[PDB]
Amino acid sequence: MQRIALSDKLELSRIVYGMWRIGDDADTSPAHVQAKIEACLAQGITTMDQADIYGGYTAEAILGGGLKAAPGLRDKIEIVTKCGIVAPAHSSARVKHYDTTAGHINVSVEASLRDMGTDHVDLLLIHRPDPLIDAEETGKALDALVASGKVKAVGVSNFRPWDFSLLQSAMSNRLVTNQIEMSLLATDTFTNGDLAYLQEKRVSPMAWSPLGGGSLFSGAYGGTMAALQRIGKEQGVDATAVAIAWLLRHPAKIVPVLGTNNLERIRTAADALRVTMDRQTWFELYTLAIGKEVA
Amino acid sequence: MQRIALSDKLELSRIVYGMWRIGDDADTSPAHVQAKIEACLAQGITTMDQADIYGGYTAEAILGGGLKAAPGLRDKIEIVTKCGIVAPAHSSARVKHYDTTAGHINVSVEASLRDMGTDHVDLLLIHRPDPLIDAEETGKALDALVASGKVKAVGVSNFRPWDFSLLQSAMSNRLVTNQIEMSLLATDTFTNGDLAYLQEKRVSPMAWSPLGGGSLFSGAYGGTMAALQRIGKEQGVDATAVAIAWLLRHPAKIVPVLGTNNLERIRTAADALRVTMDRQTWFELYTLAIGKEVA
Amino acid sequence: MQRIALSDKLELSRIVYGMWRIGDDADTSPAHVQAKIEACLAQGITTMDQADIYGGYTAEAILGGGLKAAPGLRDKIEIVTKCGIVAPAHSSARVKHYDTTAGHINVSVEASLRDMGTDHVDLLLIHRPDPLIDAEETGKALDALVASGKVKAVGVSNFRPWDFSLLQSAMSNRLVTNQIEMSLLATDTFTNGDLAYLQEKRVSPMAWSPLGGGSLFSGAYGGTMAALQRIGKEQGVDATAVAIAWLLRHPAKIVPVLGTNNLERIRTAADALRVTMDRQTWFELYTLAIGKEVA
Ligand SMILES: NC(=O)c1ccc[n+]([C@@H]2O[C@H](COP(=O)([O-])OP(=O)(O)OC[C@H]3O[C@@H](n4cnc5c(N)ncnc54)[C@H](OP(=O)(O)O)[C@@H]3O)[C@@H](O)[C@H]2O)c1
Ligand SMILES: NC(=O)c1ccc[n+]([C@@H]2O[C@H](COP(=O)([O-])OP(=O)(O)OC[C@H]3O[C@@H](n4cnc5c(N)ncnc54)[C@H](OP(=O)(O)O)[C@@H]3O)[C@@H](O)[C@H]2O)c1
Ligand SMILES: NC(=O)c1ccc[n+]([C@@H]2O[C@H](COP(=O)([O-])OP(=O)(O)OC[C@H]3O[C@@H](n4cnc5c(N)ncnc54)[C@H](OP(=O)(O)O)[C@@H]3O)[C@@H](O)[C@H]2O)c1
Ligand SMILES: OC[C@H]1O[C@H](O)[C@H](O)[C@@H](O)[C@@H]1O
Ligand SMILES: OC[C@H]1O[C@H](O)[C@H](O)[C@@H](O)[C@@H]1O
Ligand SMILES: OC[C@H]1O[C@H](O)[C@H](O)[C@@H](O)[C@@H]1O
Repeated sequence: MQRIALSDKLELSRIVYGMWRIGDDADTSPAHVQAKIEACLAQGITTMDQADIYGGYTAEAILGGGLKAAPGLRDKIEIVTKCGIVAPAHSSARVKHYDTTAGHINVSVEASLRDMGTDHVDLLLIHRPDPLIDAEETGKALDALVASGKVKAVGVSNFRPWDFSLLQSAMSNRLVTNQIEMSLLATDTFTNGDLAYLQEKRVSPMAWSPLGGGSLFSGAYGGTMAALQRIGKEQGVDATAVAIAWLLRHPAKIVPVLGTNNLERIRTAADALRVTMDRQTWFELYTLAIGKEVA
Repeated sequence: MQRIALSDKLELSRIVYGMWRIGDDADTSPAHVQAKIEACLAQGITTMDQADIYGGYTAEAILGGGLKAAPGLRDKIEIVTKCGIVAPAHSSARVKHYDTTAGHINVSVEASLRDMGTDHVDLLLIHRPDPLIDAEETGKALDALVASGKVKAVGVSNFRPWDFSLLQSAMSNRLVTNQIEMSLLATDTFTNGDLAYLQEKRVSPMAWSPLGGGSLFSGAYGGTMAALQRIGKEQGVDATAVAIAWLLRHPAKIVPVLGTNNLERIRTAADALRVTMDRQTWFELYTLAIGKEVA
Repeated sequence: MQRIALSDKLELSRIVYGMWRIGDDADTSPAHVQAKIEACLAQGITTMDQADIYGGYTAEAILGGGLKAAPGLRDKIEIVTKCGIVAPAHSSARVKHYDTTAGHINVSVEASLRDMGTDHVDLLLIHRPDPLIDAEETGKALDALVASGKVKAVGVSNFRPWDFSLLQSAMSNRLVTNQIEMSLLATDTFTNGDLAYLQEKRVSPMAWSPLGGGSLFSGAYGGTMAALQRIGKEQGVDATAVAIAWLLRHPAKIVPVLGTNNLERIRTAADALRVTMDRQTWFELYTLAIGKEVA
């Protein structure tokens, strides 16, 4: 497994394991959480991606059950968490909203640390761009969390370039990533300036839903799937390995986040690194994704 | 009333009074113009927003009738004017166009000064971005007007960030505002990079048509109006105060421009400053405005 | 004829002659190529615009037949060429794709030099923005070609501002142009930030298909054509001269590229420089092009 240094304080595995769906698994037992993590570690996948809101605010506690029952396991992994979304779940918020206040960020990180049973997270992301953001307040709160040692590095998620620029303008610490949807189903960022911006700044994006959240396999993408299967058969891997290799081929050093809860699929997650993806093949798949010839 | 320093040379009232419609009032008498201004001053609203083209090129002369008949009144107010649009009104322009030439800017400011009976305006805006702009010519003309003392400060109106960047690149003086449409009916700037750009540069926007030009009240925005009325009743103000408070809550320090010609509505214009607008309420109203949950 | 210095190493004619269609002329004889070039030179049009892919990879060899048979002719002209597109033409590429690799750029320039019978080109453009670009690799290859003397200057074509920014960030040499579609049929760049970006950087765009590739004359643009004909009759030139004068009027110093293969039309190509295009006329034509009044 390739590692990727996002800063002097943060190195991730090139492929990251996502826990959005950890609570969707009918088994949330400590042993089952440990089994998923151990299956990732066996392939050099060490980075786990979380958020405060995941699993109706239970997904970090479910991970915490695994970690708390396995001394030394947390020290083998990087934890990414997020804050900024407030989701209705009598004491529930009356409307889904964003909260990027220093107080909410601090409260979200303290709950994350208690739920996962650790004194630090590796990376904290602002989960969504906030139309009501006070960049000075949010920037100062993120810097203070890095200073405290509770957070090793900070970044953002779903930010447009102007959102990234505004928050970075109010901060000492460099924002080390933007976690954005990227896949053979979600290609707009390759042309619309969102990826160019990060590539120019030498910032690796993290790609969420790199298999479309399972939509790639739905039967709606028969031409893309036919090509992924043919390339997979040629190189002795599955269609998923080729779809992830498509992202890894980009010179912007995309960090894909896989979301499977299936231990058989976790076991082959690193096959993507075995794929040879030449420029012509990348454009074959891109052409199938955009449904027309390049201009 | 809060004041807002746009520069070392220009301080506005946080709420501005707009005179787009001053000529739509069947009464354009000096006494009636003075009554509107005095009703603004009574609430600490001191800034009046004008343009050369308003009232088929008569609105600044209508204001001038008020000022010329009331010695000392002009020295209690800030005057914002605009130039750059040439509107058909035999000697009329054959097509609506933009004119950002040094000669037209100078001619527009001299007519503004003669019509309003003053030797200076507080703020001059380029009224619309001009696809034919020569930024070097326009920039040099704006700088020269600041140097002359005829214009205390310069800004723009309806400019995209790239338009703002291009003209600022050709100027010594800082552009102190961008006057743009912002309201619960016109929310695109909060997400599309137009507001982020100004927030990053620490430039206050001026919001035009903050009640949609009256459209908010039309009966087409029943869900937004139901929420504004409920919040108004809770806090002892009208729906308009809450709609303006929604803009004032933003950390970018938006300066709303109200357009009513109704002396009863001018009298309560400052009620917006009495409203408590918490983050959850701001998102309640935003969610009603965009017609769906935030992402 | 006005000249335009793009750098200390590159001066073009203000109007450029394009050879996209040189192979569409049933006569590709050296004499006929020389006749087109001589007709351009007679009007001070010295810049010829080419690409590797033009004429199914034959257009530069067709020009080469003219040059190779006329000693001293190449030294009277500037040659613009392009690389980066790989077009299917058994050994053909299986999919249209982009190739901005150092190896492909070098191979494309060497074939261009052999086909045209010269040791240098005046300007090399990356033909299209490449979603798979490695800006560091492409930038270093472009810089190396300028250093070698094989290429006097480098620029891009069809790049968005973010594409231009990313490649320029990886290069020592300044990119001297962006060759983009601009015409009375293609006006988006005047408002969408693409032209503002280049105007702010003092980079002249080159306008391709300035007559819509002949579409202006199709009968679909009757209102625009009626106005161009009336202005042409007033000033003793044809509609084409007025349509090109419309581009030349812009303060961003647009360099139009004409594509006619008709020797009678080449002979009047410079009539565009005789047209007086005042601001009101520019907006008359712009208003016809966008199909509505300016805002
Ligand atoms: N920042 C954000 O806003 C944001 C938004 C979304 C997600 N994320 C992060 O990104 C991670 C990945 O996103 P994602 O969960 O959508 O991941 P994904 O890898 O795109 O999709 C995973 C889903 O696809 C299914 N799947 C995988 N392989 C399959 C196959 N061969 N056939 C059929 N179905 C298959 C999985 O089901 P099985 O479990 O049955 O294999 C699971 O439901 C999340 O876990 C989270 O960490 C962040
Ligand atoms: N830079 C630009 O391009 C630009 C464009 C537009 C305007 N502006 C500036 O912005 C200012 C404000 O814009 P605006 O005039 O559209 O202002 P606004 O405050 O959004 O709307 C004012 C209009 O709404 C009506 N109204 C107010 N309260 C109402 C209520 N409770 N019920 C029903 N109708 C109500 C007013 O009628 P009554 O008089 O009967 O109260 C008036 O017609 C202008 O005056 C001008 O200074 C600039
Ligand atoms: N960078 C890029 O991606 C890109 C894309 C397109 C083109 N280009 C460059 O731009 C150049 C110009 O583009 P273009 O060739 O589309 O040029 P253009 O000048 O817009 O159109 C030329 C076409 O219009 C026809 N035409 C000219 N005058 C006419 C008239 N009075 N009535 C009817 N038809 C008339 C010509 O036919 P006749 O020969 O019969 O006069 C020819 O087919 C190209 O040659 C190439 O160098 C670059
Ligand atoms: O340059 C002229 C045109 O040549 C080819 O048709 C290319 O595919 C196209 O992208 C280019 O714009
Ligand atoms: O991160 C996964 C997703 O979690 C929730 O569904 C959030 O509303 C959404 O904005 C986010 O993208
Ligand atoms: O400023 C108010 C409005 O006045 C005129 O209607 C102008 O055409 C318009 O562009 C402007 O926005």
